[PDB]
Amino acid sequence: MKGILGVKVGMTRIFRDDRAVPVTVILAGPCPVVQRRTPEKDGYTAVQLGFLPQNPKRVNRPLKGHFAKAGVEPVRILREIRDFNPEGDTVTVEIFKPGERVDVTGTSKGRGFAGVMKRWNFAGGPDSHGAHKIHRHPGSIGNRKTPGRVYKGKKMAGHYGAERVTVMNLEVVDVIPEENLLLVKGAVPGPNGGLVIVRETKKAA
Amino acid sequence: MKVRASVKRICDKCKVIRRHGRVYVICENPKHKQRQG
Amino acid sequence: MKTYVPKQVEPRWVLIDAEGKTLGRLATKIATLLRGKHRPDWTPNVAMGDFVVVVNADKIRVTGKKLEQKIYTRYSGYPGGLKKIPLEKMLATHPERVLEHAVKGMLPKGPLGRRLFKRLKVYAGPDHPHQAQRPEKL
Amino acid sequence: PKGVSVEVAPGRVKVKGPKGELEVPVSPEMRVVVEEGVVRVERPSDERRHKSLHGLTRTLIANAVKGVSEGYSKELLIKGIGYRARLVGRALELTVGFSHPVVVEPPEGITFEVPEPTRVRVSGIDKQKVGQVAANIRAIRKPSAYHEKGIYYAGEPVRLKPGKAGA
RNA sequence: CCGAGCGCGGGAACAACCGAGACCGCCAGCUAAGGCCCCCAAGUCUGGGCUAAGUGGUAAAGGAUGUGGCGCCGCGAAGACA
RNA sequence: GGGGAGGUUUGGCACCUCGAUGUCGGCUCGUCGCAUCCUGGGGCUGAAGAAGGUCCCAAGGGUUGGGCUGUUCGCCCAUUAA
RNA sequence: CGGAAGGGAUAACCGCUGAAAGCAUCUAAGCGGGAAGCCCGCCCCAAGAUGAGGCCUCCCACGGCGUCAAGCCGGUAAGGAC
Repeated sequence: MKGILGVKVGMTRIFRDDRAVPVTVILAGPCPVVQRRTPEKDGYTAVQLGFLPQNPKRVNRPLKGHFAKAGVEPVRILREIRDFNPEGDTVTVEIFKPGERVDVTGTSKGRGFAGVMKRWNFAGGPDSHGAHKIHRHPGSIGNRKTPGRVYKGKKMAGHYGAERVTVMNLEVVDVIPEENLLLVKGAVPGPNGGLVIVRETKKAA
Repeated sequence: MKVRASVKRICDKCKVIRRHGRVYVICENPKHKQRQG
Repeated sequence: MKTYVPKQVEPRWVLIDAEGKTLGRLATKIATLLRGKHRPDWTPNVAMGDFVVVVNADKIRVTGKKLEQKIYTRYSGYPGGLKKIPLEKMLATHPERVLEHAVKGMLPKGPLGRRLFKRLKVYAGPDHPHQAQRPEKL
Repeated sequence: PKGVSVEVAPGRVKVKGPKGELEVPVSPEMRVVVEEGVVRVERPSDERRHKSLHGLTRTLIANAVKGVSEGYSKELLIKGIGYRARLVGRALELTVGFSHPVVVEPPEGITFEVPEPTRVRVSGIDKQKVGQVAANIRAIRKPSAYHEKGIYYAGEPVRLKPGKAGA
C-alpha cells in the first residue's frame, strides 16, 4: 500500500551474502508531495509526485507551484500513486528498509511491428524440405466456412513493445538515502534510462 | 447404489423422501443408498 | 380532410415509484409512455412521448424464482466471451440496469427508440435531480 | 410458562426468560398472540403449506419458551485413545488423534463445560446452536470407521468386520 | 394447392400449412384465418377449475410419500393410526 | 428382453454445388463439446491401512519425447500426475 | 518474477432445527459446511462509456457586419502549430 517514483540505473550483481545478485538499482529521486486526492472530491485515494526539479522558463502556465506549496515542476511531469497518503512531506527511499518486496511499475522498450515469430513465438516451418515461401509465417488461422470469420484477439502479426508493464515482487536489496538509490533483485522493464515507479506488493494477508 | 433411473424401497427399513427437488431413497443401511439418477 | 400534425408541443415530465411493482408490467406502461401512445397527440415519427424518471428500483419486486434463476447474458466479441450474470447479482451491484434494459426490450428499435430510452431516467433511491414537474402517477 | 415475558410482532416474536433473550422469526401466516399463559397457533385456513406452517410455528415458539426457562443441554462424547477433551481457556481444546490439537471458541449464547476430558457438554439457550455446534465438533472428528474411534453425540458405534474385507 | 397465384393477411422468418382467386382509384366500413401486455393495431375484458417446474418454451419406456378433485375397500370412542 | 440418447463408424436417399466444392496423412494456429485422460470435491464398497473398484459433481489448467509404417489408427521404447 | 494467499454466494455430497404426517425426515419457511469450478482480489487496454465523465490550475467580456431569437467574419489571450 506504498509507493515512490524513480529511474532505471544499472542491473549489476552485488556480491551480497555470499550469493551474487543481478541488481537493478533505481534512482528513486526526491519526489515531492503536491495536489492530494481524496474520494470526497475526486473519488479515490492518491498522491501526485513530480520527479526531478529541472523546470524554469520552459515550464509555463498553472504550476502546482500554485498548489499551496510550490516546488515548480520536475522536468517530466508528475504521477499518481493510488492508496497513498504521506504526512505533508517530500519522499525518496527511506520508507523501505531491505526485506520488503515490492512490485515495480515501468514503461517497456519498444519492438515496433513485431513478427508473429518474435511475439507469440511460432515455428514458421522447416529450414528446407517444404517451401521457402512460408518459412517464418504465422501458419493458418481458424477453420473453413464455419466459424466463417477470424477471432477478435487472435495472436497475430502486429505491434509489440511500447507498452506499460508492472512487474511483481522483488527483494529490496538495499536503500541509499544519502543520495537517491534503491537497489532490488534485477529485472525492471524499459531501457537503462527511463522512468519507473515502485509500489508495495501483495503476498501474505 | 446411488444414481439410477429407477429407485425403490427394498426392505421394510427403506423409505423415500424429497430433497432439493430430486427424489431420494433413504434406509439406515447406506448400501441401499439410492437417488433419482 | 388531411390528418393533423402536432407542433413541437411540450415534453411533459413524469414520475413513477418502483417498489411493489412486478418487473414485467412495470416498464410495460412506462415504456408505452416514451411513445406518445398514452397521449391523444401520438405521431409515429416525431417522439414527443414524455420523460420517465423512476425512483427506488433497488427494491423492485418480481414473481418466479427469477431473483436467482433469472440470468442476463452479455457477449463480448472475443470467443468464449459470453458472460452471464443473474438478476441476483444485478440487484446487489448496479440494480438500475435491470429496469433500464427491460424497457429497452419493450420499445421499437429504430434510432429514435434509442433516443427515447434516453428519455428515461432510472435511479435506485428514490431521489433524483428535481429538474421540474415530475408530478407523481400510479 | 411462569418465567416468561413474551412479545408478539408481525414476523417474529421477541421472547424473554430467566436466561438470555431469544427471538423466533415466524412466517406470519396465522398470527400468534400472548393469551393467558400459553400461546395459540391459529391458521387463517386449512391447506397443506398452511398445516406445515402452523405446526412448525408451534414447535418454534415452543422451543422459544422452554429455552428461556433454561434448556441448554448439548452433551457429546469421545471414544478413542489419547483423545482427550481439555477445556483450557474459555475454549474447547481437543486432541483427537490428528497431528495437532483443536481450538473451539464459545460464541454468543453459548459456553462449553467439560465434566471430564472424556466427555464434553456445551451450554446454550438456542436449539440451533445445540445441534449445529455439537455437529461441528463431531465433524472435527469422525466416528468409528469400521472399528471404534472418534466423536459421537451419544449414538451407536456400528462396526465393519476387522481382519478381512481387504482382498 | 405450388407449378402458371415468389401477388395479399396469418404462421417470427418460410414455393405449396390456415385464410384467401389480386381491372384501376379512395387518408371509406364489415369481416377470414390468426390475434388483442409489448415489440405490433385492438381486452393488463368479465367468471369459474388447474400448475410451481421456465413446466408453457418441444422425446420414451420406466421409476416417485409432487400437487388437486373423483370412486371404492377394511379399521375406531365398545377407543382405532402413529 | 425392452426403451432411448448422440450424429464421430459402416451406410440408405440423390435436395445445394458438373460454365469446376483442390477428395488421404503430416506441418503451423487453434479453438468449441463433456460422455473426464490427469489434476480438485465426494457417496457407495466384498473400503483395516496403503492402493484399488464403480458412481455422483465439476473444464480451470495440463494433455511429453523416440522406433516401425505416406500413413489416421495401431504395436513396441523410455517416461508419465496423466 | 507471475499463477498465488485471502473474500463472497455455490455444484455433487455431508450436517442443524422442523412441521406437513403424535413418529421420523437437510426443507416446504428457517440455517451451517462445502470444489483446480463461479464473481472476484493480481496483470493490461480502456470516456468514440455520442452517457462522451470527474480533479486541478490558465484565459477576455462586440473587435466590425447579423438589431430582436441562433450567429458571421478579419485579427488576439492562455495555448498550439510549421
